[PDB]
Amino acid sequence: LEEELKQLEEELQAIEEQLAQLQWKAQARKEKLAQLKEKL
Amino acid sequence: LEEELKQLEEELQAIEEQLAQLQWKAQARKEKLAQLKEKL
Amino acid sequence: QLQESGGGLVQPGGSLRLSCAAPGFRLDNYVIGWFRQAPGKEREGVSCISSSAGSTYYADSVKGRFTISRDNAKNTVYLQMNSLKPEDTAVYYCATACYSSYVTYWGQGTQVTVSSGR
Amino acid sequence: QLQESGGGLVQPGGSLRLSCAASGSIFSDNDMGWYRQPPGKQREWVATITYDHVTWYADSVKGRFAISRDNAKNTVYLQMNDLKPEDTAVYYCNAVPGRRGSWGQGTQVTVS
Amino acid sequence: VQLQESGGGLVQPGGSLRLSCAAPGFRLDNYVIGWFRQAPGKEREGVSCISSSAGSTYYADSVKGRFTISRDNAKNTVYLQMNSLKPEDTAVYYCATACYSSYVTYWGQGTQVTVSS
Amino acid sequence: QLQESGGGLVQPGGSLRLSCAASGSIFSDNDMGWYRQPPGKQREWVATITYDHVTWYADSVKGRFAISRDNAKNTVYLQMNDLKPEDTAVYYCNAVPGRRGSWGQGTQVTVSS
Repeated sequence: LEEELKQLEEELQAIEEQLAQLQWKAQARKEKLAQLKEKL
Repeated sequence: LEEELKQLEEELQAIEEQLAQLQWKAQARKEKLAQLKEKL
Repeated sequence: QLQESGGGLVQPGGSLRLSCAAPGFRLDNYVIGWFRQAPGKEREGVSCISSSAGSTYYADSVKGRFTISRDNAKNTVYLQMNSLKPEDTAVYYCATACYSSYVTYWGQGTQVTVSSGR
Repeated sequence: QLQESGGGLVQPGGSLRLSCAASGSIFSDNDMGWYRQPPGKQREWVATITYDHVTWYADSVKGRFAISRDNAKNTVYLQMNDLKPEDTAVYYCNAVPGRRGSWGQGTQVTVS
Repeated sequence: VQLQESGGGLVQPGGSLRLSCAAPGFRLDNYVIGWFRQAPGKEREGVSCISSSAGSTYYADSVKGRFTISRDNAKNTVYLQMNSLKPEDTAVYYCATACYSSYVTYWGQGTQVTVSS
Repeated sequence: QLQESGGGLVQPGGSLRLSCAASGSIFSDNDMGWYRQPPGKQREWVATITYDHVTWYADSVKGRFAISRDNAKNTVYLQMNDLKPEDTAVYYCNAVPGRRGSWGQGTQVTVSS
């Protein structure tokens, strides 16, 4: 039971970490889209 | 010029979709972790 | 500051339509997620819908009975609850996230009670 | 500076693995992605992979295609499973925000 | 709920500032925190981000190498240390529980950063 | 009923590709993952892949390992690049909430010079 528990925690932390990384990716891509629209 | 715009929009939307999907995975894993904690 | 509404008392096997709205705040661009919290238990995810509505998710306990959908024109997200069971009794909550840990403000919620009292 | 291979003719339900060999300036540390141009239509985005192997995909292909990269070989790969007639197009790889005028000859994919 | 930005002010090109993001009585330990900025007449830009565990930091390309983001759960504060400022760093800076502006539903007052001689 | 293969002895900086043959009961439609047991330590989660190819990885291997799956063959793969001695462990595959009951033999992986 304890072993399964550290695995759940360690993996959940990895998912939260990728969410942050993906959020930043969207923000960056969102900005790149704004500049392209105004480059018009 | 027109092409790059739809590509950005299309890909940004795809990132938002993965964010939502990972959000949902996180909730499911957070819940599984709570149930394990109660089994202790 | 989302406000949940709908819900009340229903007979076991009955149905309700929950709605999620935010007067004057356009939800078009937000993930929307439904959570619920039953007596003395921990809050759990029920369903949520992506901004574009291209994707819906459902808790396993609820697959086949609930349906989440949204309308930008009406600026509302709805949750249709069919074949309700006593175990679905809870306060139901609305939020701009599918992941409870992302949520910074919880509403009053709206109470759903499934019972053969009245 | 870009070299695509792996396309061809395939039955519905089949598989294909595309390859894109890129030069180190285009590839190293940059997101790489696959695009495709269906007949008579405009070139559309399909999937992306970061230098550290985070991926995301267009709706029409999500769950059937798998993008991968070999950082030592500056190569990007697209594994295509459960192919459908809709997937017929010329496929192109590029650095992720694809810049006009920087495209390769592509690889044609036909399904029927 | 109600994040408050602080530390902004005036500096000559090349100077430094430490912006602070705090939320009295509301633990941020479990939140992504992101810094944005908005210049006169331009659109709101992402500047930096830090994950809940603090295991990961991200920086706008333009600010790479000059700014550093950090967090101390004990003081319930996230910091943005800004070195080597240039006049293009002048903007109102904003704090949020997300790296992606579109996830943010409430923006603070911000704190003003003006850099010029 | 999990059977992993492909491990072995490799020098720092090297490569390895591990394979996991899954039962189809464990595999089909479920998230699959790699775990590892370093000497003197506990079995730790390493990477996860969903049925539709969404991936995530532990901090210690992110950017060096890449997980993948073959849904036709009920097989899961772990491509290990830029290997470091810390990566020395016995590697096992399983469904992401690992089945307490069923662990295959694993595959030994050694990194050193």
